[PDB]
Amino acid sequence: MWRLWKLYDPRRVLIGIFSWLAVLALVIHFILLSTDRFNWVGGAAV
Amino acid sequence: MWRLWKLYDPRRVLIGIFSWLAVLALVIHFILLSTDRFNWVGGAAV
Amino acid sequence: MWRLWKLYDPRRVLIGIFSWLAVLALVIHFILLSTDRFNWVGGAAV
Amino acid sequence: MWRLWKLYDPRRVLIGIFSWLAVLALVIHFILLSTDRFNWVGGAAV
Amino acid sequence: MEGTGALTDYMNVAQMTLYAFWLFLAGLIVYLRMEDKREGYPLQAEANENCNRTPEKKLGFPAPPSPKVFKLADGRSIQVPRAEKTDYELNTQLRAEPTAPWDGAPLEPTGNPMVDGLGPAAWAKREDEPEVTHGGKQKICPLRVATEFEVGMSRDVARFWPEIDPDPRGYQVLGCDGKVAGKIVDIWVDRGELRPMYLEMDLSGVGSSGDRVLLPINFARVGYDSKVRVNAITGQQFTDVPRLREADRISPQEEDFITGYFGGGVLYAVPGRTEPFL
Amino acid sequence: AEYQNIFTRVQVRGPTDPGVELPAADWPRTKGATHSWLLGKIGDAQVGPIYLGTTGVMSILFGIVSIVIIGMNMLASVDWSPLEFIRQFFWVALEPPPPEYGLSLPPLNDGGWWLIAGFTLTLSVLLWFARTYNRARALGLGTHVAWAFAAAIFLFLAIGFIWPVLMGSWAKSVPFGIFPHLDWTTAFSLRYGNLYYNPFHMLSIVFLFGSALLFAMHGATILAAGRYNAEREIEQITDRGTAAERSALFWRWTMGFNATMESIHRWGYWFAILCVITGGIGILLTGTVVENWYLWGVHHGIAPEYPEFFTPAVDPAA
Amino acid sequence: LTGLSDEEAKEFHSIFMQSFLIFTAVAVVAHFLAWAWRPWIPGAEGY
Amino acid sequence: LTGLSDEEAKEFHSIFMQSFLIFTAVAVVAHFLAWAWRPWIPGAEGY
Amino acid sequence: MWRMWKILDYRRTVVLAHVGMAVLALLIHFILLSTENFNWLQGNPY
Amino acid sequence: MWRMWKILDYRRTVVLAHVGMAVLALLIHFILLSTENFNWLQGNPY
Amino acid sequence: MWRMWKILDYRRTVVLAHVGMAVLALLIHFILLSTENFNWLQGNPY
Amino acid sequence: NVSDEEAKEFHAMFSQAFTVYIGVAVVAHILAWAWRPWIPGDEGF
Amino acid sequence: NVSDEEAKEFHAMFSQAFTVYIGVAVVAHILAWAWRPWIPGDEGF
Amino acid sequence: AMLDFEKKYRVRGGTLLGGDLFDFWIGPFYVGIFGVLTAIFAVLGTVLIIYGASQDTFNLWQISIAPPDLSYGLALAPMMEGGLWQIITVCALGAFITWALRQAEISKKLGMGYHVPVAFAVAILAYATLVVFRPLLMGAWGHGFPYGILSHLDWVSNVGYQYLHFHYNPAHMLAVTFFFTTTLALALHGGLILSVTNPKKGEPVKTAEHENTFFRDVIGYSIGSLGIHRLGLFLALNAGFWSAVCIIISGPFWTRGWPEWWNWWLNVPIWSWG
Ligand code: BCL
Ligand code: BCL
Ligand code: BCL
Ligand code: BCL
Ligand SMILES: CC[C@H]1c2cc3[nH]c4c(c3C)C(=O)[C@H](C(=O)OC)c4c3nc(cc4[nH]c(cc(n2)[C@@H]1C)c(C(C)=O)c4C)[C@@H](C)[C@@H]3CCC(=O)OC/C=C(/C)CCC[C@H](C)CCC[C@H](C)CCCC(C)C
Ligand SMILES: CC[C@H]1c2cc3[nH]c4c(c3C)C(=O)[C@H](C(=O)OC)c4c3nc(cc4[nH]c(cc(n2)[C@@H]1C)c(C(C)=O)c4C)[C@@H](C)[C@@H]3CCC(=O)OC/C=C(/C)CCC[C@H](C)CCC[C@H](C)CCCC(C)C
Ligand SMILES: COC(C)(C)C/C=C/C(C)=C/C=C/C(C)=C/C=C/C(C)=C/C=C\C=C(C)\C=C\C=C(C)\C=C\C=C(C)\C=C\CC(C)(C)OC
Ligand SMILES: [Fe+3]
Ligand SMILES: [Mg+2]
Repeated sequence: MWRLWKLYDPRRVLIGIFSWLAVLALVIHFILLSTDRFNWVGGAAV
Repeated sequence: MWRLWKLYDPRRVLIGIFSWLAVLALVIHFILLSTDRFNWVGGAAV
Repeated sequence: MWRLWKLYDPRRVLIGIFSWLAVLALVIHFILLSTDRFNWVGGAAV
Repeated sequence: MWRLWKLYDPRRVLIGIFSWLAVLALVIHFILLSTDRFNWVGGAAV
Repeated sequence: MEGTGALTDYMNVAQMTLYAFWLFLAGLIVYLRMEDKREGYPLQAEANENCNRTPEKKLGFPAPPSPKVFKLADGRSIQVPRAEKTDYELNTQLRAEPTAPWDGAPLEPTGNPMVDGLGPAAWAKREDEPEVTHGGKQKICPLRVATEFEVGMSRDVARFWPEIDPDPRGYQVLGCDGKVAGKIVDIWVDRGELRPMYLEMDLSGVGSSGDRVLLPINFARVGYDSKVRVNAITGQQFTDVPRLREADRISPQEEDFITGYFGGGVLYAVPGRTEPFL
Repeated sequence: AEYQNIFTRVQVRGPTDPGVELPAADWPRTKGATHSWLLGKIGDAQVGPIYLGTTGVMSILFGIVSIVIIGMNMLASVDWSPLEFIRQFFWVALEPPPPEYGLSLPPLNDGGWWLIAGFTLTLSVLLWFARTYNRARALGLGTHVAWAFAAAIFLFLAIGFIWPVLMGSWAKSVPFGIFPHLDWTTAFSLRYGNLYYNPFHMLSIVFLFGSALLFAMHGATILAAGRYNAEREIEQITDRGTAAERSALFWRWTMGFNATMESIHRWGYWFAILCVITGGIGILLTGTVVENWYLWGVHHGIAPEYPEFFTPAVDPAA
Repeated sequence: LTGLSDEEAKEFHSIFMQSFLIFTAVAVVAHFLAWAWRPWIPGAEGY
Repeated sequence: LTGLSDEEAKEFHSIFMQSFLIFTAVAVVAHFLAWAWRPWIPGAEGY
Repeated sequence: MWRMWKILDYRRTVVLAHVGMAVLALLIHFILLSTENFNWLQGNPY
Repeated sequence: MWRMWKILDYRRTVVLAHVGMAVLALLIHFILLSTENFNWLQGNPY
Repeated sequence: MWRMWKILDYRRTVVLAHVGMAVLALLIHFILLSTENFNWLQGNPY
Repeated sequence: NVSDEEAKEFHAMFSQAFTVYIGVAVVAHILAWAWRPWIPGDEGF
Repeated sequence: NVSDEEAKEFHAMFSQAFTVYIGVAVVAHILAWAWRPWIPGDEGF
Repeated sequence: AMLDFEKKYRVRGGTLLGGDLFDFWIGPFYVGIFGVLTAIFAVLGTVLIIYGASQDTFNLWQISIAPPDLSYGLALAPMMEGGLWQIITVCALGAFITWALRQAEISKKLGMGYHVPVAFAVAILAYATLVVFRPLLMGAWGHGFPYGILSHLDWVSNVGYQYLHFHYNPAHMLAVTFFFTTTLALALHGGLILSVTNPKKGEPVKTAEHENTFFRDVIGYSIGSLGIHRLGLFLALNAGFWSAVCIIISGPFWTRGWPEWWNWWLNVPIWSWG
């Protein structure tokens, strides 16, 4: 699987992953905020 | 019927089929969801 | 302070200052005309 | 940590810092002016 | 504030989606600004512009990106910004003197600015090899060597209503003062854009009938009276228009020389053009 | 008295151009290409040839079926009268399903023809995207034009397909008509409280107005620098001439900053697609996460407050 | 024609038919399960 | 100035830290004055 | 008729037929779905 | 983990980290300000 | 603190200071005019 | 292109700034938790 | 760059204006506070 | 600081007024006499706007400098009842006109044509239609739009609905078509240039023959490198011009609902069919 890094630039892949992780982490955190159950700052009661 | 690949690029046919299969599968799955009978995620009763 | 003119061209500062003074004089005269107490042509009473 | 001034041009860092410091100070002062508790020139009671 | 889309007591999805685009737009503006700085950067800060009295390179915000490499069809790779174009600009000695010693003062040309290359007469450093088309033919070429081209898009229009489909070959060339400089003897066409780029003309009116010179089509007013009027330069100034190294070919450098010279006449053709209305 | 570079005065006609040769797997181009004097006044005079490939032909077939379905329903709506069709040309349409059908398949004459016409039109634009994509690749170009078109399709699909699906009814989608789809545009703004207060509608307008502004600037700049062969922009990008220098210097001296010959096309490219991308996003947000854009604007403190000028109306049913 | 010889074309054709048949074989089993769940051919009175 | 030496970089940093500390110290004094006016950390019940 | 392929290009004709029949097959299936008597998913009485 | 600087340009990363953390820090402070339980300026009951 | 002018160009800093302070001086004067207790032109009771 | 020695020097000043930033951030979160815990219970805050 | 003398000359020029500008600003603020203090109490102004 | 090729262009002359007195650069900006005028007008208008903000609110979106009432007619209003809007309007017109005149001097100094100032004059014409020409024809300066980011959107909304359906305005339909067409033309032109000069990685930069071939392959016609810039300027300027036409005929030349304007089409004797 190490051959992958000769097909693709390691820097380019890492930036793509890190940007993907950042955007996904923001989306999930805000998805939880939209829900009533998982809004931690809202202090809802389950 | 092997002379098709003499006439047609095997790669370009494969993209043609894959796009047709992807579009058709999405449309058929969407139509079933629109129905009140085959909407499996909606769990409608017969 | 006379060495300031060894750094800035006299003409460019004269244009800058005269433009600033023209703008500032107009703004203050106009701001006074907006206020009733200092609208001399408006002639409001104290 | 002093190597920061070798990697970066000190002039560009100072402008970058002072741009942030000016903008941040303006943002914070304006936010306080928008509140009722900390709007000092508004003069609102607690 | 309740309902779908709510994120907090005040924040909602449409507000956060908007701030997501503000972040994307700010990043895009930075990227676009960096793309703007691939020609002409870093800035040359001349000695009179600084208190340290030494020339400096200024990057600006955002700083210029890494150099860009263009692969050319002939088999070359050119790195942008080009080294020789910058090297030429920062090594030539202008035949002009600033009107005042401080930075921002305009330059006053000493010699003839039209031939020295100052202001509107300035030319860029370009390659001296004439361009070629994708097929391999000479890109810009006169009609004599490019026999597949005929003047006039429509034969019927050029035949029965020749005013709006003119054939300027054989017309007279008039300067900005009405001086008859010469006569058009050929049309140069671009094989890539299929357009007349230049009007070759003899200098019979102000020189010899065998001296050829190129008049850019965008500097020429082709009238309905078998005349071509050049408001850019005086009829006598046609004699100093830069000449082609080869009589049948023109290079990108030569194109800048010729268009630069005629552009120099916007300010320097006659006395008073460089002066204000009042 | 100077040449304004508005119309081409002298024209030259060579042989008709077959075009750059394609790889030996694409369909032959058509053999019909002519030269028009009128089009040569503005730009290139050659009309044709055109490429017809697999995706190009299939897109036409889907597009024709969409246009036939729309046209026949329009003609049937005026009782097959060509005279009434001309009279009602701007008013006729193919109406979407009524709200009672939701996202299900409606009967043909109760929104079914609309859904079929919308489906085939979507297929034709999707295939046209692939056609534009393949033509750029066949000539060895970038796919910027195809992706700019894909951004347009996003707003097309957001308005007509994605947003109605999110709302759960085909009725919210737009009819195939001239004045009827303007009525949909207005009713959309009326229903959701003044779409002027949608921030992405504001942004989409910024880039729409900025696109016309940019092309006005760039078009005028290139025409003004046409004396120095500025319209040959590829050469000016790989080999910066004086036209690129003057164009860059014109705007630098004007507004302090400037682009390059290549970079101004990036600015114009992104302004055009951001107009359509932000527009699509704003349409997706309304109805789904914002009910009333004015009330949302009041909530975020952007709605201006006006002093009294009249006696305010009071709702009798309040 | 494309840059394929007879052996290349015949080699592709065999794999194409195998891939088509395996794809169709899965699709048939999928439809048999779907029919077992809910048939999609109604009678004269409907479902 | 762009290619600073180690000695000049070290001396720039020393002044940079002193200037930063003075700027911070003035800010901290400002915050104690601001806290005396109206505290900005509410209790459980609020202000 | 075997001589049809000396007039029409067989390579292009096969593609035209396939994309052409794709449009027609999709259209007819959609029309039947948009009718009460032949929507097999809706299963209306006949 | 110092090999991260052969793949990533350190000078570019530090500037991007500061700008990225400025954005994140401003966002999170503003998220707390939009809430009622954690808006320290308003001081709602907890 | 004369070492500042070996780093920052004194000529451009002075112009930056004057323009920047012009905006700030106008901004603060306008802020006071917006208030009730510090608008000297309106002269509301303190 | 960039040697090992510069990578060590880049990482040394990176680790120092990371440690100081993380150290202050941890204390800030402890102070924020002491003010108002942000994880609700079953019945809320 | 600039010499020690030119840097000191600039700073002497800067110190003249800074003192006068801060002196007027300080006097202006003393007068402004004597007119209407801008820090409200718990009951307001 | 200057671009590395900028030095040979910073020459003297080309001004319309001011001449040697104002012919200089401050940083990258050319000043000229009209630069001093446009700076004076710009700062004066902005500071007056900020003063108007101080008297109402400092919220960036809610700042609004509203024109006077229609009851004032063409008379100058008191400062806080629309007079400030009138002063800012003449400052903005002065700023815009001096801006285009400054571009003319820059165009002449660089040997360029006056296409940019003339194209900008179309935008100035549209603005002058909104605040001068249409208010003059209707007889009151109060018909102009307020100077506010969000308040002038309410003005556009209400003015558009004064004719009950502004989409049916024929000149507005044409102007919108030009606006939509120019951004389509811009996306095509911007993309085509980028596609040629930034092709698939590895391939060389393509030529002008590829540009013509691509669009003739897609739609069967290519307008050329010169035609597209003429077309882009044409579409953008017609968008500007027909925008002015659509608003100038709304109220001075049409007081009814815009859909009613199409009644002439419905009564054409050719296709009345009744
Ligand atoms: C009363 C009316 C409302 C209003 C209601 C709406 C609604 C609803 C919408 C907009 C949208 C927009 N509005 Mg608005 N808008 C208002 C007032 C304005 C004003 C103004 C000065 O008053 C302006 C400048 C705008 C401008 C805009 C644009 C920014 C945006 C449209 C972008 C676009 O180019 O779409 C045109 C381009 C497309 C739709 C994509 C085209 C691509 C497809 C693929 C084309 C296929 C062609 C096809 C194959 C041809 C053959 C088909 C057959 C022949 C049938 N609006 C007021 C507030 N507005 C749109 C938007 O994006 O919202 C944010 C939108 O949905
Ligand atoms: C006097 C010296 C300078 C200074 C010199 C340095 C040096 C040297 C470094 C820092 C670093 C940091 N400094 Mg500092 N810094 C100063 C004082 C401060 C102050 C302050 C209040 O005084 C703050 C809040 C900060 C904040 C920060 C953080 C951005 C970072 C903390 C460690 C870290 O790596 O984050 C951890 C988090 C991340 C690494 C990722 C954060 C993700 C965010 C959301 C987006 C980042 C995008 C990412 C960079 C993408 C990379 C892509 C490729 C580059 C292409 N600095 C002063 C002004 N600072 C370090 C740093 O930034 O390294 C990267 C570092 O090496
Ligand atoms: C006598 C000849 C000249 C003159 C010669 C000099 C000389 C020599 C010097 C000055 C300097 C100054 N002069 Mg002077 N000056 C003159 C007469 C005046 C008069 C007057 C009415 O007579 C005034 C009010 C001033 C004012 C000033 C100050 C700008 C400055 C001193 C403060 C300082 O050190 O700033 C320092 C503060 C900064 C550098 C911070 C920069 C601020 C940045 C721009 C951030 C501000 C952001 C802003 C708030 C944004 C607004 C909000 C928006 C909504 C975004 N001068 C005359 C015209 N003057 C000194 C100077 O400028 O040094 C730098 C200096 O050396
Ligand atoms: C109820 C609302 C109505 C409607 C009512 C109106 C009204 C009222 C108007 C329009 C106008 C327009 N409408 Mg409409 N319109 C509607 C729906 C739409 C839709 C849509 C998708 O539904 C679209 C695309 C449009 C599009 C349009 C355009 C044709 C036109 C706006 C462009 C323009 O005026 O250029 C003109 C451009 C300018 C005037 C800009 C001027 C530029 C100046 C000279 C320069 C300023 C420089 C600046 C100060 C610099 C700042 C400082 C620097 C940044 C530092 N409308 C709905 C149905 N519409 C306007 C129009 O055509 O009038 C001209 C107009 O008045
Ligand atoms: C960035 C967003 C902007 C944008 C971009 C954009 N549009 C694009 C593109 C791009 C980048 C393309 O590449 C593509 C194109 O081809 O441009 C030339 C296109 C395009 N944008 C178009 C339209 C369009 N764009 C619009 C908008 C916009 N386009 C935005 C403003 C709009 C508006 C405002 O509503 C419209 C209407 C098309 C002209 C074209 C996409 C063409 C397409 O999808 O074709 C297939 C669709 C059909 C309906 C098929 C039609 C088939 C014919 C009816 C056949 C005729 C019969 C017969 C074959 C003819 C011969 C007759 C015989 C008798 C001989
Ligand atoms: C006519 C075709 C399109 C066009 C063309 C066009 N615009 C142009 C040009 C051209 C050719 C320029 O050369 C010129 C330029 O230099 O652009 C960079 C410009 C320009 N078009 C601009 C903006 C602009 N163009 C617009 C529209 C358009 N411009 C058309 C769609 C719009 C819209 C639709 O809203 C705007 C906002 C500027 C970036 C610039 C001209 C800038 C200028 O003259 O600035 C002078 C200095 C100032 C700071 C202005 C101060 C003015 C007043 C003193 C204060 C403000 C008064 C105003 C009434 C406030 C209004 C606020 C509310 C409406 C929110
Ligand atoms: C009689 O006429 C003849 C035959 C002679 C020819 C004449 C034809 C004429 C005159 C045609 C006229 C056409 C006109 C005027 C058309 C006007 C069109 C306009 C203005 C359209 C504007 C907007 C329309 C939009 C945006 C529609 C969007 C619809 C979409 C995106 C639909 C998507 C639908 C999908 C994807 C369907 C999916 C089906 C599935 C399977 C998912 O459903 C279960
Ligand atoms: Fe261009
Ligand atoms: Mg309707």
